[PDB]
Amino acid sequence: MSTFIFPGDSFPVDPTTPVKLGPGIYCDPNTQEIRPVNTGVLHVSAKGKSGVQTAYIDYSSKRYIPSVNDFVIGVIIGTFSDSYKVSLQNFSSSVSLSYMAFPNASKKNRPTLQVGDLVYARVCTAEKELEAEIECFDSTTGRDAGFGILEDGMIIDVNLNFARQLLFNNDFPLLKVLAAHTKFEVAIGLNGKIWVKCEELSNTLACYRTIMECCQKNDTAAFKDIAKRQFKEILTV
Amino acid sequence: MSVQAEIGILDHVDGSSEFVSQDTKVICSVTGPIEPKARQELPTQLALEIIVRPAKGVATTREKVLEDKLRAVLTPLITRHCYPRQLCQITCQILESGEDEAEFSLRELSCCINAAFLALVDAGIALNSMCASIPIAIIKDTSDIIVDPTAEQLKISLSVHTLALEFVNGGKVVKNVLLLDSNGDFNEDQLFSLLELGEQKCQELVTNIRRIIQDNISPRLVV
Amino acid sequence: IEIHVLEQDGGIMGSLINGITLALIDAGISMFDYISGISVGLYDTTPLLDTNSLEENAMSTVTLGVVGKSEKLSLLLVEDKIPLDRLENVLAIGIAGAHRVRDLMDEELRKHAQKRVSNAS
Amino acid sequence: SEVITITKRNGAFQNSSDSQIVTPGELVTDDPIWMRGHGTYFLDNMTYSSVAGTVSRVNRLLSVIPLKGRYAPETGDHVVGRIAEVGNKRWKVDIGGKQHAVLMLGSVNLPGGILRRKSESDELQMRSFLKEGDLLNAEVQSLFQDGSASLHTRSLKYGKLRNGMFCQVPSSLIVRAKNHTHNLPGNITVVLGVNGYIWLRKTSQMDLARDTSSWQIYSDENDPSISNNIRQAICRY
Amino acid sequence: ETIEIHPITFPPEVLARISPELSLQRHLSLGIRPCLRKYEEFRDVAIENNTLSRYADAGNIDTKNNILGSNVLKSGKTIVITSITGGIIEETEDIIANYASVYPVVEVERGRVGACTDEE
Amino acid sequence: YGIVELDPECQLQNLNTVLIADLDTEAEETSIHSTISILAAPSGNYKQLTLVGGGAKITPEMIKRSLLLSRVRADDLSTRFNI
Amino acid sequence: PREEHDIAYSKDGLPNKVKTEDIRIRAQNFKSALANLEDIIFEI
Amino acid sequence: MSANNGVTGKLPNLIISNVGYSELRKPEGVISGRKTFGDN
Amino acid sequence: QDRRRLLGPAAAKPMAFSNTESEQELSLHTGFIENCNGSALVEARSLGHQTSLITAVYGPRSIRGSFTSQGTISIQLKNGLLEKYNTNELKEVSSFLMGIFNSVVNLSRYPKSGIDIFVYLTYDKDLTNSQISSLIPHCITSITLALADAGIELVDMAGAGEANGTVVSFIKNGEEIVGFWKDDGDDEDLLECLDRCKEQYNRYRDLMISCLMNQ
Amino acid sequence: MSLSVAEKSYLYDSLASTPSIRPDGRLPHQFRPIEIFTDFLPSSNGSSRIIASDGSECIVSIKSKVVDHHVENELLQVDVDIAGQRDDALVVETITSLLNKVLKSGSGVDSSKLQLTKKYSFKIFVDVLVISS
Amino acid sequence: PEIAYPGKLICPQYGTENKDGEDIIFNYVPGPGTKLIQYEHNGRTLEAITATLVGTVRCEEEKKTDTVKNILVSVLPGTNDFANNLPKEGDIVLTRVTRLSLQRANVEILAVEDKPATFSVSQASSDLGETFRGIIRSQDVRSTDRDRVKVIECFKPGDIVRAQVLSLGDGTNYYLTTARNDLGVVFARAANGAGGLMYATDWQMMTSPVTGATEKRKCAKP
Amino acid sequence: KDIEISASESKFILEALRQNYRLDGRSFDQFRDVEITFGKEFGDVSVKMGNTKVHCRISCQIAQPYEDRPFEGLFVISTEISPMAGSQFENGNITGEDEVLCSRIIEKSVRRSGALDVEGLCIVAGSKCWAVRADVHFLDCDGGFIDASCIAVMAGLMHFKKPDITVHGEQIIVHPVNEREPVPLGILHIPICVTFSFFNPQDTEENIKGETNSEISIIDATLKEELLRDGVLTVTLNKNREVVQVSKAGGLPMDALTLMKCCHEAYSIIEKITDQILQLLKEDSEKRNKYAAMLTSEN
Repeated sequence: MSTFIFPGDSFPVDPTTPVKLGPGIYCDPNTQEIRPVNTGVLHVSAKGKSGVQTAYIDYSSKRYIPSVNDFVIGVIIGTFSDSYKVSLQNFSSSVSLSYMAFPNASKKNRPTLQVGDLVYARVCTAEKELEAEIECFDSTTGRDAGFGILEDGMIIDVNLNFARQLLFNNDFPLLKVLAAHTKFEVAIGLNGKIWVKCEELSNTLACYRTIMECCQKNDTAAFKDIAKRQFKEILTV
Repeated sequence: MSVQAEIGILDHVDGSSEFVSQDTKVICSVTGPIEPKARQELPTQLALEIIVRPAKGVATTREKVLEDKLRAVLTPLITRHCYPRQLCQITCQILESGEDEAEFSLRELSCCINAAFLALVDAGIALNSMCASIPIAIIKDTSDIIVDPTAEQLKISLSVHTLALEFVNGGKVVKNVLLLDSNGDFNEDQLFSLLELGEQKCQELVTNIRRIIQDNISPRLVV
Repeated sequence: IEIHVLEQDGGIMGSLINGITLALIDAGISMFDYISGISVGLYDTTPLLDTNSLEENAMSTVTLGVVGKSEKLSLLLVEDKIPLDRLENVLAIGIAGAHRVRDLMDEELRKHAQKRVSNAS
Repeated sequence: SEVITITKRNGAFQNSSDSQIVTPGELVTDDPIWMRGHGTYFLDNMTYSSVAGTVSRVNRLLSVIPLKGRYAPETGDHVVGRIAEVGNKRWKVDIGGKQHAVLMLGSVNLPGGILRRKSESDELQMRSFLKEGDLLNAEVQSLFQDGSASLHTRSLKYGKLRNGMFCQVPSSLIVRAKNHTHNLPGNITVVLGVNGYIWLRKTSQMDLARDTSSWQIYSDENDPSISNNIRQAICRY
Repeated sequence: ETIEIHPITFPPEVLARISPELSLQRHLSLGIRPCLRKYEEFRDVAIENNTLSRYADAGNIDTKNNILGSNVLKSGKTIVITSITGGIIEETEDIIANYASVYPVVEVERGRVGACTDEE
Repeated sequence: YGIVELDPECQLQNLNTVLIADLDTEAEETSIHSTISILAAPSGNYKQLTLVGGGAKITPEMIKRSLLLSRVRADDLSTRFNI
Repeated sequence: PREEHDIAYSKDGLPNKVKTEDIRIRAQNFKSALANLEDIIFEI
Repeated sequence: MSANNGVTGKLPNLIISNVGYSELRKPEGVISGRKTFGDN
Repeated sequence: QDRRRLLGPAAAKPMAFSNTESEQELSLHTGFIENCNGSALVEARSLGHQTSLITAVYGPRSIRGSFTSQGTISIQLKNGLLEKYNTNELKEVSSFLMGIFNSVVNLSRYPKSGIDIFVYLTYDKDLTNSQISSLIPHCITSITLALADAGIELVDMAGAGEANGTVVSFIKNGEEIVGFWKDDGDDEDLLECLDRCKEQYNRYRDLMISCLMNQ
Repeated sequence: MSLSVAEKSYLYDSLASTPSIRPDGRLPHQFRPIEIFTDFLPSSNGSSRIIASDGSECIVSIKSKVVDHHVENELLQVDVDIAGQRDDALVVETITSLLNKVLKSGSGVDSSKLQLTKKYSFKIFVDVLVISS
Repeated sequence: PEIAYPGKLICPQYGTENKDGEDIIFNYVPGPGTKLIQYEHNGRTLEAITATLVGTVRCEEEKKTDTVKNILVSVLPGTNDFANNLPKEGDIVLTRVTRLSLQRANVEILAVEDKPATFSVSQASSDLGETFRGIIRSQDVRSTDRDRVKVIECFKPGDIVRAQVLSLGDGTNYYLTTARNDLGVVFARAANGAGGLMYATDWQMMTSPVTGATEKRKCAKP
Repeated sequence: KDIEISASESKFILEALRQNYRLDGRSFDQFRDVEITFGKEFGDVSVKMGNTKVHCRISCQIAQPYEDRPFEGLFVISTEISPMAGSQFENGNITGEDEVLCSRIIEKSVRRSGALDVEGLCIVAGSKCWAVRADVHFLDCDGGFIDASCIAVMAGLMHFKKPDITVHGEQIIVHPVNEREPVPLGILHIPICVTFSFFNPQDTEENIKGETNSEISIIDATLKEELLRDGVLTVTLNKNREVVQVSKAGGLPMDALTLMKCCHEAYSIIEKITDQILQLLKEDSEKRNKYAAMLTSEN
């Protein structure tokens, strides 16, 4: 009972509407027609938005597609000069990051990071067809040094739609119960990466095992006891 | 309609599906888009490489053609311009025969398409339409036509047939044919009759399928 | 590392490793330690240091890749079928052999090593 | 009055100043006061050699000099390079040592000298001045973080060879002195590399200039006037 | 703005190397094929049979030859030669189990050295 | 056999959906995507048929047309070299 | 080195060998309307 | 910012194209990605 | 066995059978392969022995390896249908092939460019009731015609002539020799082995230039 | 090897002297000094070990075998290995195929001396391992 | 000397006329299709201009202005060949875009023009990866604003560029440029083949007629 | 095709072992739980240990034996990896090292060990025998493949049956399947392999000349666990307490006294799991026969 869809369905909305395209829909470069090309549920942006609406399909994936203004977590894999080699997901294509795209931008000053580090960065510029690029410090940071290299911590992989709910959603119950036990850090990566550092590795394993289990079960209401049990499983000791 | 399917049953792989029709168990796997090799890229469209493992024996020529006709069918299913300079490796496993591999390859070709279609839905890649395949045989002695035969009926079958169709507008409009695998003896006249059930049946198949997808994935979806 | 197996006499696995330990020192490559190798066989109850291929096809054998003077192992490989209970004793055999291996490697290098500088200088 | 040395020996695979001579795996001492350098590794006291070589005790520094190994490159040395490869504005060239030296694009004597200044069209002519396998005089500048070092030709005296023949030796027997170009009766000249590479050629005027045109520094030409009495005297040396 | 954008046109041999597709679309405009044919103009087929079998000469079948019945085929710009041998194993209505076949091996000499190509 | 669909843009003066057979000529083999291959013995018989439809639609009639074009091209070759 | 030929069938289906002279004129028709009509494209 | 200029100072349809999911959340990137959790 | 091909069931076996100065002649043809840029066709028939073979050119192909000053030749000999010469027997000839053309081809005209030569020992009769040595000179001729068809810079129509298990390749109308091959024969028959080879070379090169200049 | 062009002239100069000059200056018909060892693989019918002046290095082994000399034509087989190379390479196979021709069974080989009986004889194996060249 | 087989010996290095009593020397100059070959015959040496190819003799001359006479010998085909017209330094070569790097651009060589239009397309099959490929580096696209270079704003895969040879480079690829106002992009389809044909709006811009869509390409001067 | 993990994540697990923790929730010396389920065919089984999934298949057919052992039948195991089970892998690399590290084990675990009587494949000596086949498929990796393929093959042998035979010289009478029953096979001993997984928390020298043994060894490395391990060791045993194979091929150096102390713990593990197979083989065949009781009374 939702505006569920298939690639190859009838597109619902009239053609004469000024509409910002969301993802999941594709316009024909050959015959100018526009069709839903992915699986799942449409969510129509409601009216009043400057007279311009927007369609997007909820689709499920784990394999992250690099897109702009997106916070992801990356791994330093090579020192291609002027411009880092960095990966975002195993077996995927590597990403290029400037050595200068950094909050104290200084071209005589070459920074310090080494092969194998975890850094927080936002996709700055990425064509669909070109070597994609990211930034830690951005102009859209507005001189904010809010991204950066990480310390040790721990990183866990989830699927993407879950990670949206980690970012986009306050109704997402996860951050509540976790704060209800210990105090810690969290970095959110739209590449399905979740980087956490606690005061303790002990609680980090408690942080580890919940997020593996919860995202597996994917039942946000049930996550009250399931989270708290792993503490007892750590407090088994 | 003793068919049944599973979605999302592997772990480290992008798209996974178990397709189970009446006798044959086949699982397909989809990994993509991922890093392509040197000899494999295309500057414009999406490169595809397809592996089918049999249940028995190893990969030989008998496997090779069932692969390659399946290469032809997926290529318009995929919105291939969306992923330039990329690669999606897709892999199929035959687990159960359900048909004499020495004498036939019919059901598997119907099965693997119906298998790989669903792991792409798990994979969530930009696609174009909806699809279905069925095996159809015509009996040598009775001279009648059965949709979805069995292997003993294949022994008395005169001609074996696989139809792949492209389904749109609620999966209702036959947008195009994908594959018609006419094998065995046949004429003019049987053939338009040979479509005319599979004109219905594959839609009747997809009519089941449209339900199944949403049932498996809307709880995987969030509200 | 290039290998040329010329004449084969059984005990073939530990034969190799002892040749390796020469060759790395033969250029003087950076390393930690000697590494010794030897196949030791088992006729029914009795250990056999330094079997041959006739004995190898005759009974059960184990080869040990032994490191230096220690009791730590590099290589451990068992093909044949072995009753469990001997094995601790069996492992306790080969060390004294293996220590006498890297023993005999050492001086033999050293008497070469003396032959250099005494006639270099 | 012969052709070949054929002397026979059948029935055999083969015919068959005091200082510390130490082995790998061997303890030197465990006096903590000693410092630990090359050929040495350790665990907090245990001074452990790693090669076949000699104990060198320098005044508090203990280190192990081996006897066997490749040529060790050091700065300011006068050696001979064989051209391995051409890079971006780089060249690769064998020392005989562990790795290639590198050689910057502007690291070389230009024909016409410094009045010929820089040009980006010069990288379109890397193969013009240099190509593979060729032999030259080179001056060891400085190193990298590993121990790989680079070269240059800061003189007229350094440059691409001609007018003779190459030979090569082990690097050990070449003794160090304050001089390396040597001129020998027979009107000829040895160019002893340190690394084990040896070039002979006929004494030039620039060689004669050492003890009392410029456009020919990438030529494959020789002096056309080469007597056999030159040539046969080469072979005796 | 209504603009006379002058295009750039080429020799046709330039075009096909560049665009296989549009040069085809040039031929479809006149309704022809880039093999210079009209829609349904079909290639000639020329054979010689039985030339490379030893059973060519019915009069004098030669000695060391091992070929059963041979075929030459040229059609268009592709020459293909078919050769038949046979072997024997010691053996110990219209249904498929009555029915056997042969064992063929194709090679396409398409310039590429290497292993067995996937087209073959 | 090959069936293509046509651009209005590509015309030079001296929908629209054309059947071509006897396919050759790399540009053709690149660009034809809905195709038909048929076996047939000359009395109306058919050993196999092979449809890969990846470009155009397929009419019921291009089928019959190719069938009409099948029994010609085969039967001539049966009679051409009379072996 | 047999020169290739092309054939045709009429509505009978009887073999019609291609005249060699036609396709050259076709090619000269093909060269003609190509290079001349592709000079200026007057468009919106 | 003073260091630079102080020397000068003392002297056939309605298509609007694709967008990321970044723009599908309404505060538009003021969402701080890096959160520590404060004392409780 | 080989999982890449159709070789039948293993226990079968092929079929078995048991017993119950002359002229050479050519028919030389070019321009018949559209994959290549150089093709050549050779018929040969001599006294018990009829032979046909194909020489194929691909060039100049790019080299993914590195820089060279000049061109590089690659030559393949492959069995056709009936006659099966040995594998190591093949490449020895391929070695002997390349030496001659390295006194033929202006490689200096072709930097960083490759030469691909495919030779198909397609079909041979030997009805006669060093068996590869009888087919050497015809290869060089078959290559030269195809290499003229790709139009590559060649110094000379070089050819080889045969005299009884002996192969000698010439240039300059025989006034120099570019390629020498000898099997068993006599001793010091060399001077007659000059002659009969030379005149076949004097025959063959005229047959070759007729095949092209008259076309 | 890869050598330099300026040498290559001088090397082509000096050796093409009319009083011809080698780079080591031997007489034009000389060979170079070598070393020849055999009889050292006592599992073999014969062994061999030879040493070049440039340090090129090979060993050829001799194993025999009794065979029916009627059911087999080649009574003598050569098989070669070069270190550092594939089986598929050129210089391998030509040299390999060469020495078979050099040791054809009645060309310079006296297979009567190999003959055991009226029915049997000796299959021999020229088995070659080149360390370096 | 009219028609030539490879190996047709043609003329010596030098020749002589007498144009009106004063002696004039010919200088036969070797060109493409030629090679001077020395010939001893019955004792005495002789250099000769040699036909090395198939076709026609052509003897020409031109002196550089910016009693002997130089004569260039030139050898041709005559009544489909590209190894004749291998790319040299500085040539104008039509290529198809293979892959776009942030560093650089990679194309494959397809067609070489000629001087006083006359062309030579390569007859090779790129689907083998056969053909010669080259590289355009991104700073070599143009000279105007040669530093802050945005590579995507001039090129996409599969597109046609009138580009000039810089030099040989390696054996693997080429050094290539477009750095002129007459050079650059020739033709492509929209969205890399996913749409119709596109026309250069300016020398500096490109649109498409039916669509109403434009893209930035470093187009050639038309 | 390269797995990339941060060195920060590398220290993390290495710390967890230093405080005696591991990420899965098992003990160090604890093994996963095994799900064995058969398909309808004989020699058909699906075997599953949490994340790692495998499938294998047993078959047989008629062939002649070799000249080598003209007495005995023919048998071999295929273990061709498909990149389905993880994107690391080539399309069927039979020449990769880890593949060989999967290969030679199962080669020695079955073929050279001889759990199966090959002489009981001799139908007629030298004329016609059996060609028994074992195709191993991987589905999804969390490691333990070489232990999983150890089990799933030996699972498959105890579920396959071969049909009925009658000999008259050449008149070799393979009977219909459903009149004359298929006949199971003869297993001499049941081998079970064990992966051991090794972790130096220290440098090299404290393993080398640090006399204090300080090296952690666990069972059944998970995927992330497996990528950092320092030595590789597998032992195999039976119910009759004999050791089938041992393979430590290098890696980390390792005390001998540990290894015996390791291999004893293998014994109690493998025995319980072995009998769990033994009941389920019976119980499924009981379920086959109870459904055979639910068939003949039905028919």
